[PDB]
Amino acid sequence: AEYFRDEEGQDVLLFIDNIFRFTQAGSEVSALLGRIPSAVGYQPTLATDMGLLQERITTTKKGSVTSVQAVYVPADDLTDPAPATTFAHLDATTVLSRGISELGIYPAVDPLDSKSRLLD
Amino acid sequence: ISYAAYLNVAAQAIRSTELQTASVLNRSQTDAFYTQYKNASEPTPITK
Amino acid sequence: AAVVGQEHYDVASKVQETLQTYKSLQDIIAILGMDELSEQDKLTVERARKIQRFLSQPFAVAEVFTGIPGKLVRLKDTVASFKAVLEGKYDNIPEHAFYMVGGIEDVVAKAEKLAA
Amino acid sequence: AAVVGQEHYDVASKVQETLQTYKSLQDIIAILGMDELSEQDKLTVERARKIQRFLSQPFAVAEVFTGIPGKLVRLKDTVASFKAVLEGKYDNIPEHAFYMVGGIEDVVAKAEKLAA
Amino acid sequence: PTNVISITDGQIFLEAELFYKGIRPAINVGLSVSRVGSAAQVKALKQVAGSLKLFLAQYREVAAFAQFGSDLDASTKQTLVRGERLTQLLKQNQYSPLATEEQVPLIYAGVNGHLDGIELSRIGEFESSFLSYLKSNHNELLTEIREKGELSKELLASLKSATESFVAT
Amino acid sequence: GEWFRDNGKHALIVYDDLSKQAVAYRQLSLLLRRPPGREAYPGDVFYLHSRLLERAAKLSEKEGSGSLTALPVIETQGGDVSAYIPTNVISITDGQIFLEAELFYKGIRPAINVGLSVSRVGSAAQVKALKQVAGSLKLFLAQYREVAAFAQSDLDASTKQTLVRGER
Amino acid sequence: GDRQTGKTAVALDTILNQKRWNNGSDESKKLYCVYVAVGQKRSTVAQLVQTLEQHDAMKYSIIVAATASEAAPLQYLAPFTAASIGEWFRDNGKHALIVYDDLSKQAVAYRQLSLLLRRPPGREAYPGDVFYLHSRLLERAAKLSEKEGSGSLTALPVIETQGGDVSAYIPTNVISITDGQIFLEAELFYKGIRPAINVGLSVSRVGSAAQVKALKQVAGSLKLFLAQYREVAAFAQSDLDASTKQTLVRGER
Amino acid sequence: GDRQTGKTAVALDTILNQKRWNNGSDESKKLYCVYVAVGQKRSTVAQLVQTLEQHDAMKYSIIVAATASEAAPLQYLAPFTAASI
Amino acid sequence: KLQFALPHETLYSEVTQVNLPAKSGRIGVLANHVPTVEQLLPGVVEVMEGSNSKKFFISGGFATVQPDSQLCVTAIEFPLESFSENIKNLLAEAKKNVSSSREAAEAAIQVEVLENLQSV
Amino acid sequence: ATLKEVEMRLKSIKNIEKITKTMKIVASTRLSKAEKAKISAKKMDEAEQLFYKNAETKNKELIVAITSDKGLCGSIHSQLAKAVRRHLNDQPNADIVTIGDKIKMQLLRTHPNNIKLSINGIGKDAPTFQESALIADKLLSVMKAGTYPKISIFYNDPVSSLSFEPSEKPIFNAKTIEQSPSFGKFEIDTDANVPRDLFEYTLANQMLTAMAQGYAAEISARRNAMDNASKNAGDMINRYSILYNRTRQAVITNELVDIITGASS
Repeated sequence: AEYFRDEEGQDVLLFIDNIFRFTQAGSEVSALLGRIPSAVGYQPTLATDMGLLQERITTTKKGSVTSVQAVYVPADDLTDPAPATTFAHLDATTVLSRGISELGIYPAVDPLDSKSRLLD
Repeated sequence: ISYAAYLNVAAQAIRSTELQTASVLNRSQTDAFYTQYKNASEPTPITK
Repeated sequence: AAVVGQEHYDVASKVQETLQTYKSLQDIIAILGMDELSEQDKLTVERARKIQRFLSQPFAVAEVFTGIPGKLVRLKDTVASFKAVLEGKYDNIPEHAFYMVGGIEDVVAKAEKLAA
Repeated sequence: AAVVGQEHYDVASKVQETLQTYKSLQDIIAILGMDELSEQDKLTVERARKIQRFLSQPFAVAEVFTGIPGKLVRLKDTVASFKAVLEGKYDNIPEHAFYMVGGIEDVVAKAEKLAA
Repeated sequence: PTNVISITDGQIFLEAELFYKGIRPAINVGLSVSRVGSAAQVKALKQVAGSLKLFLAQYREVAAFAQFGSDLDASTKQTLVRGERLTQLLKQNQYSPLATEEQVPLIYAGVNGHLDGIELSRIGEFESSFLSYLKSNHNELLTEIREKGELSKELLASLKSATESFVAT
Repeated sequence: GEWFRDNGKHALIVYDDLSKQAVAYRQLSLLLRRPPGREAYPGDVFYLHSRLLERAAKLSEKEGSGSLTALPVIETQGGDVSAYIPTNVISITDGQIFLEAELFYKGIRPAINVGLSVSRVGSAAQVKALKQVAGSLKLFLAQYREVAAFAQSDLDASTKQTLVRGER
Repeated sequence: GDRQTGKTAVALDTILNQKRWNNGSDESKKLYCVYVAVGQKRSTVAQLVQTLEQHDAMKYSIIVAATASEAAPLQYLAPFTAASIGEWFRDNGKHALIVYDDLSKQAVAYRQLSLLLRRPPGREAYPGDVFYLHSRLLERAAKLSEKEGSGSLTALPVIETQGGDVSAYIPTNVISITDGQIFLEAELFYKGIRPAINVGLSVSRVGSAAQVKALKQVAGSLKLFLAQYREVAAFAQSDLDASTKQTLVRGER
Repeated sequence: GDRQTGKTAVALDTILNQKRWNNGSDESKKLYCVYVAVGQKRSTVAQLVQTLEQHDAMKYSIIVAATASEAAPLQYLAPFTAASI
Repeated sequence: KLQFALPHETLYSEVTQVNLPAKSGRIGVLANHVPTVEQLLPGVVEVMEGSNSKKFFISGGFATVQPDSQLCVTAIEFPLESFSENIKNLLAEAKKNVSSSREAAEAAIQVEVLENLQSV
Repeated sequence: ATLKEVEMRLKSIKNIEKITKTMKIVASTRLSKAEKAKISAKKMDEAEQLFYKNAETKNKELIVAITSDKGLCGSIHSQLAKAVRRHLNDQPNADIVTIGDKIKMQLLRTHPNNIKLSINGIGKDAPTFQESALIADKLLSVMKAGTYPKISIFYNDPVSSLSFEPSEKPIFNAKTIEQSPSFGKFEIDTDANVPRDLFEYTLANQMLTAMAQGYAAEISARRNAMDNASKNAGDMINRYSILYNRTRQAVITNELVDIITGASS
């Protein structure tokens, strides 16, 4: 993406699947490395790993990557650190739902749970 | 017999003419009890 | 089912459903009252209350705890005795005359005991 | 009792029981209003709400922060005041009257203020 | 706590809420169990307190139903009323133990329904007075219960009569 | 299974139950002093189970048109579907069947609760005949669930009709 | 309160409001304000910087930065270092202010370091010297005595309540140190009150000898009144006496 | 049950009723009672002994004590040496 | 007008003719009639708004011409009784019943209603 | 522990929510019938009221009051009890006839001397003429209703389909009917005893209307109450949900500490 952005001056859009499984994977590697698993299992280096990932996605003066991530909340418990850390990095949330699809509306995005910090 | 008891009997009698309705039958059947009281003390509840 | 006897199974299945209904309906009785239970539901409840205490029987080792000598009630006899209750043949017997006694014959005898 | 006296102990006992009741019915009250609870209990609950408010007295050091000059009432006076409240003698005046004030006499007087 | 529970012949669970509720000493009788069970306790006192367990157990079920404010049949309210009186009986003054000879009457009164009649407020009065009455009159009865520790027909009848005589205090 | 699958044949492998497999891995890890993961079940148990469960697949036609259907069984800890091993497995699996204890007691024996059963591939492979006669059934039962708790007096005809169809 | 409810915005408004005294003529009325940015997107901070320069306030203010990417030990040392700068102004006696956004994220950084130093985990896995860190930080911000030339260094530290659980260990530890709290009610924030600072749970412990006498006179008892509004609206959800209605109407207004 | 909610007081009540036989001549119903206090402050124990002396049951009572101040080994050893007595 | 209400439902609503069997014999009302209260006997009633006539079998009640020409008729339970020998059999049972007992009143009513049935 | 007791309590709250929801639906079903009845009844009553107005009839005493057997209909029972108590100040000696269990219980407590006749088995049913007529027949005989030249009835007027105001009205005794200002325009007959008949007839006809009004207010109030109940349960769900989520995290943490402690050794 960065080769596109920096060296081809492109706007890119980066999908990620579960960032829960990004966290989960990181947590395992941490544990394997023998580092004390921090609260709710997740790695003590959880924050820093997100920091690199979510500050390497930005608008440079050449282009900008933008990233859509999928957050598989564990039981919808947003209080869990892995969702919380994700929400800190996220700027907007588009809150797709199946209920909306069932009201025939595709886009199936929740009308009042879709929120952005860029809507101003 | 009291006039409204007499008329009640008349209304009830009049619904059985030859034809019937469940709502009619419900309107003509009631299960209730005069839970007789006294000045506390209760004579036995005599059914309506 | 068939292994424990198809009849035995069916009877016991009926008992279980009756009891399961009773446990669920206790909640309805608790808040709503017993007024929202239908006549059919009420009969199932009455049978369950009787069955619940039909199960109650004394044991030889609660001669020590109580004094009542145990009721050794054979399996074949139990299937029959429980079947009878479900058929409603001894639903003319009080709930407490099911309590802490043996088989159906005994339940009848304790009915006589409460009666006189 | 007999450390702070039986009379004190009895008065306190009733307070403890009353408040424990009030805490106990907090669930039931919240799920369904007090009008759907027993009238007798509803008096107890209202009394307990009053007792709770009665317990507040402004601080005589955080007079600024409370915004009310502090209240310190004699121990002998305190026992008398609660005794009356438990017998609900003067209970018939606002919750606000009970809130943040000293003695029973002060509550009564503040009721006159509130009434105006 | 898990370890000790296994070790002991019985457990005597106490409840803090019931302490505040006024049953002080407070016994959580629902969780007070003896796995091994009872056989050590005065024979007389064993006879009298026979259905005390049943009444209380029924009271517990009934009380839950009762606080929904749902319509209660008379049978449940017999239980409820009886249960309430029993609870009031249970409460006891700190540092004052009571001799078994004078616990047998109180349980007799309650179980034989005499207590169930008399009003909740004046249960404490009844208890004190009943004991005083037995001290005055049926002091022979107390002596016998102390001496023989199992209730004969004569004692049961005497006791029944005594309670009846002092039934409304 | 791979031999059958590789020969292009089909087969069904039922892993029963991976929960006890987990415990065994736990035993191994603890004995090897390798730190145990969340809920004291090894951390890379996810990796092991996923590796196992991804060796079940419908191969391509150049790969000889064969498959290894699989049906892993997980034993709930008193109906606890939250717990490290259930959550992980739930993520790996494509579909779930969730049997309901109440239903078992209530005489649906075997008991299945199809509200909590899901298929994430589902009807994509279904008998065409069976598709035709079974769209309605999902919807009818759905309504039946909702009107189940309205089955406790004075009932609207519509609800009562639903209730009758649903009970049957 | 909860992050990104414009948590940052509350502090910005303060810095800007005191622009008229920070562009004042008395330097003992000029707060030289330091913004410590811990755990924030470098982009967002850069926009914040632009906001400050748009509101032309940057020239009296410092920005210290410890972004989300930046190394966990550096983040740990980031407020402490900033406070050293703050103390120089303070020890010039001159007025100053320091905003630590967000110390809750600093706790997570110190947690990472501590755990990697194999210090045994404390409550919520936060190290036992987290208290020592915070207390040490907070007590280096002060209103000095006349002897020391009354050096203000007003600390405002922004705690990110996860789920609004204020019983949580890190928040309670902070609450016990801080003089007052400015609890924000998310429900109200969403429900059109912007800013939505619930005043039932906001306190200040020495504010009652800070603000001008005019704002004591006019504002007198309004705290009581709007905690009568709280009581009134508690029982609003039936019968309302004209007295109750008056309070409710006034309160709402 | 929950700590010191007259937790001690339930036990003391038993001791008081053991006055009836103990004081009584029945030596086969005479229970000499041993109250073991582990981890409790000297003042608590001291209050208890005053209560026991008030009820004058402190003649058949033995109080074996290992207060909180008194050593952890001695506290560990304290139930076992009470048992020996 | 003429207005007749009944406890389940009633509808009636100026120069029209009502024909009533009343505790005053039979009464006819045509337009304005004198303001009266009459006890309605178990009756066969004909009501004619204009020349159009609708025929009612009425269980007794009250009739009251108001001074504002509102003929308030209140009666219990229908000319539906015209659907109509179980009433004759019931009159036989009821006659027997008078021997024991209200049953006397019932049998009197049974004859009156039977007569009314015979009329219709 | 925490977790299970939270979870069980939350389950209870959920089940309660479902029940209060359910009750509200059944209440709506019942409400439709209730309102319909109240209309028809009131129209009939109005026909009688036309007479009483034009006659200008007006006017111990009787108190009759009505609140169903069933409760959890709201404060219908106790607002009526309060309003009975208010008019029991007026005449302390008035004999209260209590129609249905809820009004029976509450009034029986405040004065049991008054309670002489009481009914039961009314509340579960929708009002019917049969009930009113028989109750009326008993009212004359038992209460010697005619002896009292004043009769008064209490019921709950369903003010709005969200409100109820407990209400009372005076039934017109035969003495009152006799001396009614206008009665001369109306035709009396010596071969009729129109006071003695009309009194009896309007005793029931008014009472049936009162019952219909009461039943409608009761069922309406119950619907309102059961709706508000669902809301209260929802709030309880939300607080216990947050607790549940927190508790889950805490269990993980406590377990983790054990693992760490083990690992450290």
